[PDB]
Amino acid sequence: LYFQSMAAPPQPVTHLIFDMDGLLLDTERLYSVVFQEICNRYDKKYSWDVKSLVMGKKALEAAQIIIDVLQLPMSKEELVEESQTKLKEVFPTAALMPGAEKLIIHLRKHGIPFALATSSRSASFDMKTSRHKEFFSLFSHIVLGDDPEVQHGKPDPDIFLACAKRFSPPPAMEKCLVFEDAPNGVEAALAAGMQVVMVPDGNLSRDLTTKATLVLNSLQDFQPELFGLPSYE
Ligand SMILES: [Cl-]
Ligand SMILES: [Cl-]
Ligand SMILES: [Cl-]
Ligand SMILES: [Cl-]
Ligand SMILES: [K+]
Repeated sequence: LYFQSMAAPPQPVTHLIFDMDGLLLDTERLYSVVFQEICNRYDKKYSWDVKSLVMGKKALEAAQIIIDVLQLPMSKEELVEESQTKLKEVFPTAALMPGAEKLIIHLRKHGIPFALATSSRSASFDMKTSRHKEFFSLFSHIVLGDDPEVQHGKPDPDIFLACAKRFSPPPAMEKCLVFEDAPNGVEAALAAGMQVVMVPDGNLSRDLTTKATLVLNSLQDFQPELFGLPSYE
């Protein structure tokens, strides 16, 4: 097992937090399919560079940027309406990412506590997980993007602080390990005082991956013994 990089020596952890979108489920592929279908109509390419400019943006804000840079003729409100309508139809087809099932089973076997955090709210969470209820029931608890204790989204640490505090009994933040795909979540994890494993899209510039404790090509390359957890049998 090979890593792409390490920012700092791994410290032992007791509790794990997984971001859902992009890391556990292939939702980024679904966004790209849908935006690409729309852009096709205008002979425009929803490219990696364009995606990168709307990473971490709310839907209206992302829509306005796509419209500007691709010179699309619709309003941001119309693009949001169309894309969210199509995403509602494709979300339930979300697939678990490579290595996710293996790692969760391993954590359950060894009684390692783990939980789920996500920027998605209820409606999208329910659609995206609709065919994976058994897998999602394995997590200790789930914190959604609309959670009462989350005042601010990523890159603010709130989502991961709330997630750590919901464990009974709660650990020290420093004993928690976050799994993320996106730079906004890496920054949030670090600002929460936690270590972070990043599994970024292979197109993401390496300059945006430099802060994460550990960067991997796939969750399949995760070696739990680097953070003081039991190694795979
Ligand atoms: Cl692309
Ligand atoms: Cl939004
Ligand atoms: Cl949402
Ligand atoms: Cl916010
Ligand atoms: K994410």
